[PDB]
Amino acid sequence: SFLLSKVSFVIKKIRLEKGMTQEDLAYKSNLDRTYISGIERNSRNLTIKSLELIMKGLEVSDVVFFEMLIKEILKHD
Amino acid sequence: SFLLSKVSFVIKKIRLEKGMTQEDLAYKSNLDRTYISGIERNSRNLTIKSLELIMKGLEVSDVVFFEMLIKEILKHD
Repeated sequence: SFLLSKVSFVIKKIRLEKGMTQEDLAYKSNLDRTYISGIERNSRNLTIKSLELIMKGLEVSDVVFFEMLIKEILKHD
Repeated sequence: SFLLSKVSFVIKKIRLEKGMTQEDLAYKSNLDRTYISGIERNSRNLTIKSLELIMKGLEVSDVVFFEMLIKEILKHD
């Protein structure tokens, strides 16, 4: 769905804005690198707990993450 | 965390706003009643796909759901 694609898009977009590799985000989020690469391809099985770990590894607040997601849905769906 | 608890809270609040039982939401969302009850107690392991199923069963937009979650975090965290 658009939602599942854009959860993945927003993760990747923030990661790269911050100059972080997948390897860096894995370390900071406490999730292994293959998990990160998978959820950036398809977010279907990403859990709320893992998403919170990823937001902490990205050093973005949940509010800001969710607001970027909403903007992506409004402007592109 | 506050986020995991408020995901649970917002699901449940919208459910009651729509006048639905857990069994009603289970049938509409394609997730069984023990999964619904469980995620309303603790959203840790709720997935993005299951959250989309639940939003469809609640007949609420993803944008409305995430805006209600942002409002709860801003005002109460």
